[PDB]
Amino acid sequence: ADAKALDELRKPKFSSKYLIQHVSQKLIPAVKEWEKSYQPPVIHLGRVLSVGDGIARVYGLKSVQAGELVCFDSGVKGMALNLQADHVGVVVFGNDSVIHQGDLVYRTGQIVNVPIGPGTLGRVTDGLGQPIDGKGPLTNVRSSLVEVKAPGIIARQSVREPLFTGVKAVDALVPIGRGQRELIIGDRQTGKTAVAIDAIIHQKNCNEQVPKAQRVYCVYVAVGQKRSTVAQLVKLFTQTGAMRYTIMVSATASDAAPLQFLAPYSGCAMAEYFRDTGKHGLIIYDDLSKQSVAYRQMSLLLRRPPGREAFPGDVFYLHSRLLERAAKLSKELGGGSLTAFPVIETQAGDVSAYIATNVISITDGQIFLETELFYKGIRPALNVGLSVSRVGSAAQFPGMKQVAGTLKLELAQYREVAAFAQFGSDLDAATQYVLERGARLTEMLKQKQFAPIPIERQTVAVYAATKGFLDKVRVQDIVAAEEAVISQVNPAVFKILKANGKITPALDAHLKAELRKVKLPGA
Amino acid sequence: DAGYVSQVIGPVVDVRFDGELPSILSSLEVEGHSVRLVLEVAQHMGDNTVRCIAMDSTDGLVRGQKVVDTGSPIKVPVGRGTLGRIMNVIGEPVDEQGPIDAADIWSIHREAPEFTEQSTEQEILVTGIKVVDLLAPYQRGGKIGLFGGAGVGKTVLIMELINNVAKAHGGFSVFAGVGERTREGNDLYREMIESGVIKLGAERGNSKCTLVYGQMNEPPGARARVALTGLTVAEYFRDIEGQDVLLFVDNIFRFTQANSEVSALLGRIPSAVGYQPTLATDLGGLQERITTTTKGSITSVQAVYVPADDLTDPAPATTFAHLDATTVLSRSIAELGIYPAVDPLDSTSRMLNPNVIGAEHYNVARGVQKVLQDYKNLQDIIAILGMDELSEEDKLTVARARKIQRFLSQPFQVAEVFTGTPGKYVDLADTISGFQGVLTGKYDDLPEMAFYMVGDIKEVKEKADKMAKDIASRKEADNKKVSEELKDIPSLDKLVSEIKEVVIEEDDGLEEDFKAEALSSETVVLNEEGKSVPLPKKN
Ligand SMILES: Nc1ncnc2c1ncn2[C@@H]1O[C@H](COP(=O)(O)OP(=O)(O)OP(=O)(O)O)[C@@H](O)[C@H]1O
Ligand SMILES: Nc1ncnc2c1ncn2[C@@H]1O[C@H](COP(=O)(O)OP(=O)(O)O)[C@@H](O)[C@H]1O
Ligand SMILES: [Mg+2]
Ligand SMILES: [Mg+2]
Repeated sequence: ADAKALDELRKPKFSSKYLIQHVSQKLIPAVKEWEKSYQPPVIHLGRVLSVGDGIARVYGLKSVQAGELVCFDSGVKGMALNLQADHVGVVVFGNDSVIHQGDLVYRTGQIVNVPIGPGTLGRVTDGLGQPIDGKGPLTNVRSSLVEVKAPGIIARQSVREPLFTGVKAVDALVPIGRGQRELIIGDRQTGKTAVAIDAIIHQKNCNEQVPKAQRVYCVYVAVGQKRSTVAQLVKLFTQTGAMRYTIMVSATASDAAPLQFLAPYSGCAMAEYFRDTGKHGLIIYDDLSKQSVAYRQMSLLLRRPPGREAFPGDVFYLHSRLLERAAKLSKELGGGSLTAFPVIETQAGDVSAYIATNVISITDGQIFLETELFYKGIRPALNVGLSVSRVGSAAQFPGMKQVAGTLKLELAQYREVAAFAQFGSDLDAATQYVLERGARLTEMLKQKQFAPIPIERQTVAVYAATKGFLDKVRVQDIVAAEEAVISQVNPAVFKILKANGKITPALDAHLKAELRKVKLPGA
Repeated sequence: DAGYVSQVIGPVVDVRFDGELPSILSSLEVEGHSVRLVLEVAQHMGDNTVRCIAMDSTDGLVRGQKVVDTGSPIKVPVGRGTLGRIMNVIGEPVDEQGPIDAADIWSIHREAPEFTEQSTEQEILVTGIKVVDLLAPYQRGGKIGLFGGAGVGKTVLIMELINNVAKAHGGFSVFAGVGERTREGNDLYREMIESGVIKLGAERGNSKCTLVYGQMNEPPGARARVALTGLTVAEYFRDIEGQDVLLFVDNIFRFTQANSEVSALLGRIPSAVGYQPTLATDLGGLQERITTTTKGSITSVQAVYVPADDLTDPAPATTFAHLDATTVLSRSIAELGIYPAVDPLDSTSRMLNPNVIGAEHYNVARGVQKVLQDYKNLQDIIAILGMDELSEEDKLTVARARKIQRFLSQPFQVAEVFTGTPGKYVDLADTISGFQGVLTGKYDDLPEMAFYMVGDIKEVKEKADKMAKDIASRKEADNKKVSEELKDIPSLDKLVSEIKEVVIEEDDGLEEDFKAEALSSETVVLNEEGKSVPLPKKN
């Protein structure tokens, strides 16, 4: 049974020829009797052996590459994922109902690529690069691969520039950097899309104020969301004007599993154009836990062995090689940046899930949104004891850095006291005082939705709480007391604080002057 | 001569040879590929086919692509030419500074040092961290585990360990970045360019650190073998040069994680929670090479990421036995604001032995752990009763243990750029007496918060001075401070006039540098002869 006599059979040992000269002149008249049942043989083209659930097993296709775009004869595209010895496993970029057994598969010659450039700036796109907004094809745009390797050690530099988000809980406690990956994680309906959206709106508000090179081009990747939500987001971004700087990559729930798998890579490739051409990009991978689910389906139907919660083994590499493309390049590469905001939905606050722990270990910071802080009025529901950022200093406003340390410390003073709120002994009027300031700080940190704040009006508002100026009011009207503060302090303070970056010693003087000049309605 | 690619599934390539198969762990080159793709033979499939893991991405591989055998495992440059260089998993320079001029390229695969060449001496590696040097003291020539979840301070602690030990060590250090962020690898590289550990240009030979990097963007084959590359650089520095080596490995967990991502594609049915069946033996074959022989010495510091703060997860639980010292970092300690967030109880070392470090150091460490365990047992009844009835023996052991908890914290030199407070180096006899004083009761008159984020015991009794001066302020509030405009300050409108006005372009620069190529509306395919044709309109 071993290969040595099996190779000896290649040498002829027939010793008689009373069938060979009989059937060799009988074979070709027999085969010609069935030539309309024969399909033509295939070598460099392909032919579908089996199709089902979005996977085509393709016979032939001798010279395909791994990860290569293929195109079926019915027009629907594909992607040669696992190249096995007798067939190619092709995932279908679309509905696989137009694929039959025996359909011809054509190799396109290209690894999968999307159109990148300034022409995508303003369009609503699918996960493969085609525009779905009904405004014609993509013009002033060029094709680029979706599997670019992330820039290495010598290509990067240290993250210094802020990229404020307009959410003062974020910009005060979890300060983002301009090339930093920050994970927004929480349960369902806890305000993660709200934080990413307010970040995009604040980049629209800041892009009409900075000189042409600190301008931030947002890219929103909607993975697995329904199409009504994406249309509502396009209506929001057009009615506020944020669509002039925003690209939207939309692989919805009706799309195929490889389209939702590939849409964060399409959005990252569209956002890497601004990173590589010296501009600054912002990429939001909304529902990265749905891209992992689409990848799980795509790999389970390719009959790869499942792992934790039936995910692939390489589902860490899926998000690591995606998120590591968010970098801040060196000056010889342009100095451009790309900052990622991946979103993970947890189940009942279980942070110890597989995809959640993987993306926590990948990204720099964390933004935790608890559903018990959400229903206590704290909006955004930032879990201040769990939301971490790697940069801390040297990535936020220098004015905010002087003020938010006394916020970070005193919220920690508030949290270690409030676990003794069943008795109320009010020890030496000190444990009473620190909660009576921390409740003011948590009520200060609340804000509305789709209304981001400039950073100067945030660091004035935390200046009015880390100092005095609000100890005279109840905790029920600080969301109106800070409106009284920003509305009645003279707006020439904000211009000086924006142009300086920190509070000059002539500016904290005038700021302490004008925070008693205002009439706050807190009684 | 050569073999051909038979099957590509993910990062695992099956290569078929016609006679003279390569050995297991041999290196195979793929030619015709765009980048240099190195495959390492994992197993023999059986019908003249080997199964391999790739060191770079397998996107682009064709079934039938020519794969040539090297006849040897992955060989990397080792020696003095690698000092101050950044290497790949396969030994290429990725610092973009010429080639690596090092002689005697070594295989990354060898067996462990055998039993007779094992050193038994135990000298304390003083680090300057008064929770490390007191409770779980490190051993020079020993293996150190930095456990802890995501965000608790493993990389900051290993940065401070580099900045304390590796600058005043004399011998060479090796950093092995195994599956971590490329940003912090660039941060380490920059911070050792400035501090003089790495030098560039003609004075390259005066460097004391070799970087080997296998970060998170790499495929799981390149993260599974980069620890062997850093380890064989350290093994050349230990065996041949005879030196005493430092081997900092950031996240040795990613070694087991990278071996887990390929093990289902290697044909192995999964083990417990989702790791490979070969978890303990792969970790043992890696870690037993990191030893102190009779030839030289390797002092290894290893960060171990525990998944979701679970110490019972099998990938750190396997790591626990291979270590001399163990510095478990806890999230609940960092939630108190205490940094470094070392668990004072759960951290363990072989040096905590009265026959090794002395019966003063050992007894004061056991006393600190005793009073901290007593306070941890009292933390239940404090939250139900209120710490008012405990009759001055359990009310004193709360205050003493709280002063000890604040006194275990320490400002780091590498943490000045996100805390502001300057870093402190606290020596061993200088922390034993400082903890013995707060243990015996020499510092009950001091305030409790005065112990927080200081250095020696000659800093808590100065923070008490500054705290009692600063509460001696905030006393009077009539006038004469900055807010009255008469001192030196202009009007609010005149400070506006000091602003330089910036330009605004409103065209964003998107029409002058872009090569706007044309993309076809129709789709373009390749026919049987390889020629480029449009898609044939017949479904
Ligand atoms: N700052 C805020 N103030 C008031 N309401 C808010 C705020 N942020 C979010 N919300 C409300 O919370 C709800 C959930 O918001 P959002 O869609 O951002 O959460 P989500 O986690 O993305 O939800 P899903 O998990 O369904 O995608 C929304 O209806 C929104 O109105
Ligand atoms: N010694 C320290 N002092 C102050 N903050 C620290 C210290 N160590 C860690 N941190 C905080 O923890 C964050 C993450 O620490 P890091 O070293 O990245 O841990 P890990 O590598 O385990 O994620 C840092 O951004 C820093 O703010
Ligand atoms: Mg959402
Ligand atoms: Mg780390």
